[PDB]
Amino acid sequence: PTRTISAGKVNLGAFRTYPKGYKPPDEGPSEYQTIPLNKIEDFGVHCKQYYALEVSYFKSSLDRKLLELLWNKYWVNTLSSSSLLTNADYTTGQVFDLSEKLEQSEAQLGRGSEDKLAKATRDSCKTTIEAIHGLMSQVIKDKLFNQINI
Amino acid sequence: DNTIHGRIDQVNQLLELDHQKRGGARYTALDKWTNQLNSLNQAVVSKLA
Amino acid sequence: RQDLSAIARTLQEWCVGCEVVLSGIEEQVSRANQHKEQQLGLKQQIESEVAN
Amino acid sequence: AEHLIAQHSAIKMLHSRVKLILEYVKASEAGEVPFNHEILREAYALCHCLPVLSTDKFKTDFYDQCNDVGLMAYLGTITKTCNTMNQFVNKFNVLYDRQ
Amino acid sequence: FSFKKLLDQCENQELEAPGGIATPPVYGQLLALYLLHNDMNNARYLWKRIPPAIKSANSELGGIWSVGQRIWQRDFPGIYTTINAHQWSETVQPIMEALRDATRRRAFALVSQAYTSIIADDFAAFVGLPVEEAVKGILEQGWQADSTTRMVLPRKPEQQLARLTDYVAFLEN
Amino acid sequence: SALEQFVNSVRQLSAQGQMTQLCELINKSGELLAKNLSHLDTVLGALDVQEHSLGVLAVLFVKFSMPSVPDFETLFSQVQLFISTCNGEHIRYATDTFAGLCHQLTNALVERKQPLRGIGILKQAIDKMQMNTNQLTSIHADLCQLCLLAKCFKPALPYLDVDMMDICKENGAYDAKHFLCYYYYGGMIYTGLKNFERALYFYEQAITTPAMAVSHIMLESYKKYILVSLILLGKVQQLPKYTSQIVGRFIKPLSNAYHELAQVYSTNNPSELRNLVNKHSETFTRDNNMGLVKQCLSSLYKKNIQRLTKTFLTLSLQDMASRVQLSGPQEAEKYVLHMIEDGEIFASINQKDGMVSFHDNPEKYNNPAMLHNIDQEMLKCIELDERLKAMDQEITVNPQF
Amino acid sequence: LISARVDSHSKILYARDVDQRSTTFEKSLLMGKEFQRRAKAMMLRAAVLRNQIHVKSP
Repeated sequence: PTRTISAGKVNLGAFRTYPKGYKPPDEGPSEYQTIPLNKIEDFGVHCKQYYALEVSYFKSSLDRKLLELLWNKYWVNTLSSSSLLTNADYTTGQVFDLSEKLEQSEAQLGRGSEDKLAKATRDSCKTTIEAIHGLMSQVIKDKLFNQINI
Repeated sequence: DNTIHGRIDQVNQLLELDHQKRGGARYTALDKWTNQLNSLNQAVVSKLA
Repeated sequence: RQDLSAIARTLQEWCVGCEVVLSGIEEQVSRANQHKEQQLGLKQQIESEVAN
Repeated sequence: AEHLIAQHSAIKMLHSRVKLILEYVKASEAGEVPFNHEILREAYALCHCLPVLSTDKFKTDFYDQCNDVGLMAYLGTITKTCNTMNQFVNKFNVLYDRQ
Repeated sequence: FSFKKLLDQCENQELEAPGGIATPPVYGQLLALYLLHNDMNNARYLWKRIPPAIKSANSELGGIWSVGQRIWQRDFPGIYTTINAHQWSETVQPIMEALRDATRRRAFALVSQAYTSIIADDFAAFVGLPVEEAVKGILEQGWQADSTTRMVLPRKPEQQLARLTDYVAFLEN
Repeated sequence: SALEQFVNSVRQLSAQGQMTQLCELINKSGELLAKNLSHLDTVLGALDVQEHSLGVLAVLFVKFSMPSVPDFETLFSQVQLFISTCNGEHIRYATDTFAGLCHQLTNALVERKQPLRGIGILKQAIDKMQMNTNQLTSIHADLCQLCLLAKCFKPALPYLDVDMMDICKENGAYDAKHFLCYYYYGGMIYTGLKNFERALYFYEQAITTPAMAVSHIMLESYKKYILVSLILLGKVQQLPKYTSQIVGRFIKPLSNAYHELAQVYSTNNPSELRNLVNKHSETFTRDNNMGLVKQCLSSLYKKNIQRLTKTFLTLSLQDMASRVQLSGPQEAEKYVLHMIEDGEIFASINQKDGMVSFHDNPEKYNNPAMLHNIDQEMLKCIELDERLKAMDQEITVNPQF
Repeated sequence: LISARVDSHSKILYARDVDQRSTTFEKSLLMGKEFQRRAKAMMLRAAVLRNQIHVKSP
């Protein structure tokens, strides 16, 4: 839910397990996701014990009609989002994890895996990009409703 | 004994209770991110010679 | 009745405001693509030099 | 491009509503279209609602938000530049140097 | 405003005209203008660049530097005393009055920030104006004046979207 | 006879293909050149005076005598006319004799008297030798040297403020001592303008230079590095691990008085630092840096006043005079007022009660000022990353290992 | 462990509360500055190692 809000895009996955002893095929596209360090070990241990299904969504004819008519008034809610403080704890949690990821990437360069810094850079990029998008909506609101005067 | 969350103002003879709590969790995470980025950039620059 | 124009004078000041914001996005979005594609193209040139 | 499209459509909807109300105002003032004390009175009440939040506390808070995202963006750009510097040095130590 | 343009013009004349050594009235203007911007590092190195021949022939130049010594030592009463000592019309005199006004603004802005409570005589000496004139001016401004102790209590006084798009364009690529 | 042919061979390469033969023509020149070159310079400005004039003038300065009788001033004006509107295009290939000409002009002006105008002309040559984001050309040192002798640092700053990448060589044309001189003289320029941040940076970059033998430029830059670090920072800034071994082996114990100065500075005692300054006064005056050590004494007093902010809020002027060791509240008020004006301390003066009130709250970080500051700092990091992208791309194009 | 300020005029010991935001911003901005200086330094180090600029022994 946290990433859904922060990214402005639904973060959902559908999965099915393999029976004990059964080996998966060559297939496994694996769309990249930032996994926090406290979870990455367990993720890696069990990632090949299941597979991901192709997810799609649907709505009814009435849902279609109602959602267009809902939009005729729901537009107001898009210009009053306030996403930066709704789930503020997520970005802080990610930064808290990012710092330990950067500690590990520093330890990798120290003496002597496959480029932890680039992974950490993509994570910090994603988190920052989401934060700037939040500010973009805030500035847009400031431009529309505050910079008008008498 | 940490039963009462606050402090005493002995001069004005009052008890200033602990209330001022905001989003301090972000600034601590940004603080550790800053420290780790400092040590990392030093270690990255250390590579060349 | 006479000063009614002032209401429109602010409404238009809001309209123009929207008309700026809208165009701003249209431009910024375009720039966000203009950079992306360019970078991709540049990457495709760097990647073509790996064969040499 | 995909993140500001919902805002662009919302602003377009607002701009349409604003234009329709503005055209009603001009039609009433110019004449021919029936004059209404009550509707134009509400349009006057709507005009006086702008700008929304011009208080100093809101300015401090808005700039607090902006500086927080700003500082975060600066630390993020630092991380990316730290990585670009690492790539460059890793390649430089191979081509221009013998490790 | 226009003094900065005359400074740049004098800075060009400093190297274009010589010849080895530049013109003495231009040296005088350059020195006094270097005092006007408070750039004492430029003024000290300009004075030491002057040959002893112009230093002896043009004593008025030494009279301009005598102000600089006081600016370097930060002795305000001495600055106001040294300003009102020499006369060099059209060349140095029209900018010395601008230096006097600038030193007055600098001293007033310093006292307004650095002091809570200051002796009226010290403040008058800091601004150059007499005690009565200074106390009158600050009471008209809004500073808390106190008699007997003779204390003055001073009162301390796309555009955005394009940048953000560039930041995201940087991070995302 | 031969001098009448070479000019005709310059016009043959003019507006054509390669000019490597012209580089060979300047390389050979004529060895035992005659005065006739001056006459050949009368009818030489056909296209843009060409590269021939560079060879002529370079030889004129290579003479080791005259260089153009007591009328050398005419030659100087000719050199000016060669740099100003003449300039050139293929200077990139003729860099050796060009930098050599600038070095000889600099050495001649240093050996003579006042080198003021020499700066004004040199900046143009530099402007035409560098590319766009500026390159570290040898002439950059000469300019500094000239403006360090003819006390005028003001027009030399635009070439010093840029943190230029890649040293311009092209057909040799570069020596380590020119790099060392540029950063040492540049460091002295920034020290003279009291810009201790860039000064410390420049001295640090002058020390980092790889070396097998110890040079006096490195010793003096190291001494001035310690002094500036004691002024700017509370202690001596650690030099990088990639600094030359000769620095820690030879330079460090040679400038022992400076580390002894830092050792006394660390005790936060002004009277003892005063005793040590009086002890090695002859050594400090011998290095010609007496003044920076007085600034170290004043910065120690400033450091002692700065340390009061961490413990006190409202402190008496007499208590400050007793703790910092200034003798009298008058000197304490002077020091505090100077420190507030220079933006070194965040305090206020109460004359009535004779108190100093420390605030220590410059900003709350809600101004747009910080927004513009962060935007500018981020743009500096973005500039740095784009430069690193260009360097990385340039390396990716080059052959594998 | 004492995080206080002494008010020697009125002889009162006031407890010091660290402004979280300002301290975080201050040290982050200073880290960015130190990072930029280290980057300029290594940029010049890359340039000297590329052009082989070094002091010869004899």
